[PDB]
Amino acid sequence: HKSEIAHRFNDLGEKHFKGLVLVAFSQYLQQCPFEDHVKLVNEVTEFAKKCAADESAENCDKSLHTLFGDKLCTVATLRATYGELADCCEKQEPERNECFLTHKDDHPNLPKLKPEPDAQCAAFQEDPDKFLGKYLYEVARRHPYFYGPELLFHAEEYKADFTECCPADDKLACLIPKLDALKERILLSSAKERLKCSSFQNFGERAVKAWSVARLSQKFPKADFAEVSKIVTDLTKVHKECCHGDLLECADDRADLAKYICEHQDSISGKLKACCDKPLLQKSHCIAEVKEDDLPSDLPALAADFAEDKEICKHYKDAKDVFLGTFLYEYSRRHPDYSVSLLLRIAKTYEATLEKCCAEADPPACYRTVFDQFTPLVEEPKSLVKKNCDLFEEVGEYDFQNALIVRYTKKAPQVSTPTLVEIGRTLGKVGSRCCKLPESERLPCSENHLALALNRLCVLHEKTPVSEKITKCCTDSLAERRPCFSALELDEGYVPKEFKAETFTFHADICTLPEDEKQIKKQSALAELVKHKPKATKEQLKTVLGNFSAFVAKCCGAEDKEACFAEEGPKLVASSQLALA
Ligand SMILES: C[C@@H]1C[C@H]2[C@@H]3CCC4=CC(=O)C=C[C@]4(C)[C@@]3(F)[C@@H](O)C[C@]2(C)[C@@]1(O)C(=O)CO
Ligand SMILES: CCCCCCCCCCCCCC(=O)O
Repeated sequence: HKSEIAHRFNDLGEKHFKGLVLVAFSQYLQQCPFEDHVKLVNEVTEFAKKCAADESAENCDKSLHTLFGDKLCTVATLRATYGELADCCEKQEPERNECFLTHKDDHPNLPKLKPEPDAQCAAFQEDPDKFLGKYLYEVARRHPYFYGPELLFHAEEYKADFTECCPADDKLACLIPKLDALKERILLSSAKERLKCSSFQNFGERAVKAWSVARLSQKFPKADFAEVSKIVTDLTKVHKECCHGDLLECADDRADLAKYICEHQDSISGKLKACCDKPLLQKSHCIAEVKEDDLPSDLPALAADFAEDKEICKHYKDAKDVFLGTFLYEYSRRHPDYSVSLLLRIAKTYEATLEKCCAEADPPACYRTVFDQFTPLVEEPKSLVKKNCDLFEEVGEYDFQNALIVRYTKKAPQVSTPTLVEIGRTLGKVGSRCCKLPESERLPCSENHLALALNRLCVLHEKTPVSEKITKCCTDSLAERRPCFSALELDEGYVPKEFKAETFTFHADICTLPEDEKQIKKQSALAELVKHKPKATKEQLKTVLGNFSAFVAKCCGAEDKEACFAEEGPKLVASSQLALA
């Protein structure tokens, strides 16, 4: 109470306290060296130990924001590396942290970590605390809004992988599959949390509560409304704190919520038992990623209370938010086969009916057939997910990505090529993950992951706005975000980008790139072909990229690579224009 840092240190323990502060500094200061950050963590850990022993000691009565924010401004390489970030230090709290958070880089362009099993299993023994410590540093700086306590968990997933594989003869065959899967889990985790932080920023905590009521109601249909409301309230406060960089307060409140859920597990979900017999980080993660519980047999029809009841306006008038919260809980728990956006869309439609009906002469007659408005809202995304999986299953991942790059480049040609390539590549991998699932699990998978990919586009677009359409879709409404983007079409009055030959000129440098980086260069060229020829068919673009593809493979196989590229390049560049007419 007297000393907050004393409280956090005592509650969290040294390793996790240090760990979260290393992650904290790594997110705020993303280009600072590892060894520099290690000292800053030690200097804070040092001071926290003094306060826990004697809370009356100087500076111990200050808030963690102040104490952390003060330590950030004493960084010697602050003005040199980060520039404008040093201007924030002149401002006072709470405006100083708000200033720091804006200067977090969502796209830091950092070296793509190669999994080198010979180098790392050896480095795991050379300096182990440096190893697991550096892993936290590297993930944190590439993902400045990554869920702090969730990153500590991934570091222990990292630890366990090396201790299991390094002993074995073939270190590569064991480690690579395990590490490859972890990179996929980290990108998804980063994406999930960024949408929580984005929702706070753009739509406030009411939007974050609504989303969570829907998701946890699906996860815990056995749980009553007062439990879901309690868990949502506590969990919203947790994500608010983490998203504002208060990782220590975030981590402590998260541990309290883990304890609560597990002390009341029988009346929340039968699927939590395994989770609650685990250490804090394993327990917390297991709760967050818990599979949905079996549906209760004893639930009545919704219409009885939400269409038929004659005192619905009375319920609505006195307690607007609570009664809508009640509707979302009841609709969500029955429909785990629905996306969270679809549930929030339905709930927004219900509110809209009551605002208009309780004003009219005969309200009961008005909101009698409110459930008829939902059937078309359900069918639209069902139709979209079918067409995309039908396309994916036919043409496979790479060609599905290319089809989506063309789709989104036409929707927004003003958006930077790297941004368009990223969402096309992301949404293609969603095809791989989601389409191989049963129909009931497929819609939520696709549309939930789509929301994460659209948020990424909105985050990158917010930093550097180019389109008013994209701004409107990104800022209007979170529930209506997917519909808004789905509706986007090629601007009739779009001025084609003028032809630059250098943009479509390849060299021998491409041959030495890893396959992923090789595809990005070709997929970057595809986006540019669309920007130059926006009225070209997807089938014309598929063919021209196939020629570029064949041209690269040929010259990268040639005895004289640079000689091949010099001769063949301009010929293909010239014919490609005529082909896209
Ligand atoms: C869970 C409840 C119910 C929520 C509402 C459910 C219906 C709805 C759907 C939307 O697409 C946008 C806003 C609303 C209309 C809503 F999401 C927000 O207003 C926030 C809300 C009241 C809530 O989140 C609270 O804040 C409760 O106090
Ligand atoms: C509106 C987005 C719907 C689908 C998102 C599913 C993936 C999980 C991300 C969690 C982010 C929650 C968003 C929020 O805080 O409102």
